[PDB]
Amino acid sequence: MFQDPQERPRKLPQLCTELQTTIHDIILECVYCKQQLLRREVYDFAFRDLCIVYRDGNPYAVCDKCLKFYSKISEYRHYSYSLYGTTLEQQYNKPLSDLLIRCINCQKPLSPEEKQRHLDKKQRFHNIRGRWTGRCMSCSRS
Amino acid sequence: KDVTYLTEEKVYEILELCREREDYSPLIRVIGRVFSSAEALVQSFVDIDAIRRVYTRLLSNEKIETAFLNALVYLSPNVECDLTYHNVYSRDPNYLNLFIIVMENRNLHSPEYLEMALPLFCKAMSKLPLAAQGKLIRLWSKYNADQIRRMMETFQQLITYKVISNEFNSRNLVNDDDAIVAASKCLKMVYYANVVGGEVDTNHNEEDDEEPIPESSELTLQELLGEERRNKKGPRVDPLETELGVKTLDCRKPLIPFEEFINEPLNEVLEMDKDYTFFKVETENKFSFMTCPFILNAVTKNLGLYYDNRIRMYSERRITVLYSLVQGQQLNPYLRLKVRRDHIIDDALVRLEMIAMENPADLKKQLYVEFEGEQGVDEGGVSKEFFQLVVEEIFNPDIGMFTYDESTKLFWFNPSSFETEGQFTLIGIVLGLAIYNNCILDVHFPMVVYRKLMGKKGTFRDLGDSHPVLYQSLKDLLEYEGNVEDDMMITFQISQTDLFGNPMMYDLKENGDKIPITNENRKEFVNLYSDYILNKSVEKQFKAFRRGFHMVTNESPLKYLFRPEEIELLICGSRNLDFQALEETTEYDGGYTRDSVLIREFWEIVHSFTDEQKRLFLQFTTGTDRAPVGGLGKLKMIIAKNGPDTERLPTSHTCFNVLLLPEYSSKEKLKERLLKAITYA
Ligand SMILES: [Zn+2]
Ligand SMILES: [Zn+2]
Repeated sequence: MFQDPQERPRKLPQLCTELQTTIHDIILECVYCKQQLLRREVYDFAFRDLCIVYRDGNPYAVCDKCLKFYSKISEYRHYSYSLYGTTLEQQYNKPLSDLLIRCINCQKPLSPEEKQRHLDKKQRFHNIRGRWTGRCMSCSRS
Repeated sequence: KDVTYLTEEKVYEILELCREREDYSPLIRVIGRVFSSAEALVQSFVDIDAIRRVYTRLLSNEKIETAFLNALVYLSPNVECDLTYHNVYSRDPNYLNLFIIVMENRNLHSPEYLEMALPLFCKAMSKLPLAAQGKLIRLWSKYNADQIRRMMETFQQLITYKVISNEFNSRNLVNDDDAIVAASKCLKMVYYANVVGGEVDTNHNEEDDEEPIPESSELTLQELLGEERRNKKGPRVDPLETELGVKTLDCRKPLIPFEEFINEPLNEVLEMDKDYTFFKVETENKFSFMTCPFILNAVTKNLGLYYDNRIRMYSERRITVLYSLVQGQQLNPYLRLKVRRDHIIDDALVRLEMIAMENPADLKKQLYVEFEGEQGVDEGGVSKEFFQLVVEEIFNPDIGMFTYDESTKLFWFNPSSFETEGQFTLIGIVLGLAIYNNCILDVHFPMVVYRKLMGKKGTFRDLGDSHPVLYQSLKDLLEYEGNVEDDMMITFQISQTDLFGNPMMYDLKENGDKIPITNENRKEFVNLYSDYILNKSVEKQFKAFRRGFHMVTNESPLKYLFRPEEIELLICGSRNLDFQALEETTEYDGGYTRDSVLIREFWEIVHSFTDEQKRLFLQFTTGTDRAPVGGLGKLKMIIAKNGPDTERLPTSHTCFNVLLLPEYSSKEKLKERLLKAITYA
């Protein structure tokens, strides 16, 4: 059981080993709809570097539809300001390569290649509730 | 006698020779061949006083003045290249010397410089890297007030000159002019020098930023990310504030009043919707004056904030629609309050608290009020009436929440209030909603309250408004030169009146009745007593009030754009009463027109009124004796004909600013009836 608030695994791979099971074996519920994830979604949850949410010692993930939906709502709600990558580097005194930026549509962390694309196409990065976001390749093409 | 760098002594060599040969062209050759070179200047010296002596000697000759000007025009465009492409300052931190040398020239503000030389120099200077600006600003903060005034004036004249000289319109924005933008960035540099040069109190006055927890949805998304404990991130902070380590809010008293940095001509020309856009979305080719808030007047700022509020209200409306499309749930796009006239405080509390607990984001919707039993569309008049009722009810001494001072006519928190922290939260929320809906409220708080709302504790100096009887007494105690312990016999214990009039003894320090106040500890006692009266006596109530206010303003640019003195203006409105502007915007109904004899006589009378009669007239017609943000011209007063000549007094509808005026037969009768109405109301 994961009824200890502090000492339960956070990332799906860890939960796999903690339950002596593999990503190919495990079945999980989405934290909003409590519907079961498709295996494709489970993989993507691992790829998106997201955290397991726990209620009463039970683990929950998030499916694709819910994640996109709530992310889009959060964009509409806590948008702050948009900067160019160059400007952003100066505000944070670090190169964009190193700065933590996620996909605004699907939370997937952005690769330095995608970060470069933002600089190449003179596109801005959006601050939402104090965290920075951009658009990954799979969301700038749709 | 060619030389690569210059000094006072080297200059003197030529002063004498030029006088002796009755010539100036050699010295002009020299000065030109010097000051056209950035390197020569950077290498020449920091020797402020030498520079000052040199200028005081050289600028005495007209021929040499034109040479300085002509050298500066040549110098600056090259310096811009050095800073933009070669990062020269990162190779030689002495490069800043150049700008220090030039700025000590006293004649930069004469028109000859304003037309070309100073603009170019501003373009160069405004490109300095932040660390260099920080070095320069820290130096300027040691200058005399008149010198800050001179530098401020030097750029103010330039911004004024360029705004007046160029035709700006909705296609040619002030935001597209490099000269004004560069000048503004320079002026910003001066502004922070003024801030840092003032009195700054950072170690005894900070209060914690209390943020309302977001709705469960955003919480779950924050939990799904690694942000469970990272709820506190602050608003958009100015890079210079970061580099200097001092906020605009930290300076208790500047060298030059912040109001003098407001450039009214600029404010008359600036289009705020576009500026706010550029503030929100960074574009490489356009600037935003909101990044330079010191230059904007309260009207212009409020219009920016109003765009923020409206854009958010509209975003919440979009979210409402999106929720309805994906999950079928029907949410109200407005903050619809329904209340009973006999229970306004209770109904408003329960509703606003259920809303704050179920969804703290709802408080950011557009306010819409409905009195249970009444029928009308809330175009703001019903809301205004609701605010009047709430404010009147909350300040009634029978509720015991506030104490009213007859002397200052200001309200202050009752330390002895048993009432629940709910009511204090309600009044806090109401203030927030008023700013959010641009409605002036007849609330009368001393400056300390707006400082505490911004997160600064009230200091001894703030008692000067809230408790004059107290402030004066404490000031007297500080000014006394005898043995405080033997002469005043006061201890670290004070007396406070309960609701029932009983004197409650409060110990400022443990067993305070046994601890005497001595000359060495009196300043500490004053700090503690001030801290008790301004904080520790009301802290229970005030903390609730402040929470209520932040529930509406937590994400607003308010903390960045405004100061305590400007918050007051947003909530209560201005004390300046321009009746010419009121005449220009007044509308007429019932068959009156601007060309009606009675209307012309009305304006002759009203212009001849005293300021007190004018305040009474506004109170009568509008429900407040203050003018909205931007003056009386923003008040859409309507003079509506209330029948032919009669013995009746005029009447008013304060919720819509309508004056019901009979068509009197004479100017004297109009004056006498109007004076009587406004005096006896
Ligand atoms: Zn789901
Ligand atoms: Zn994506």
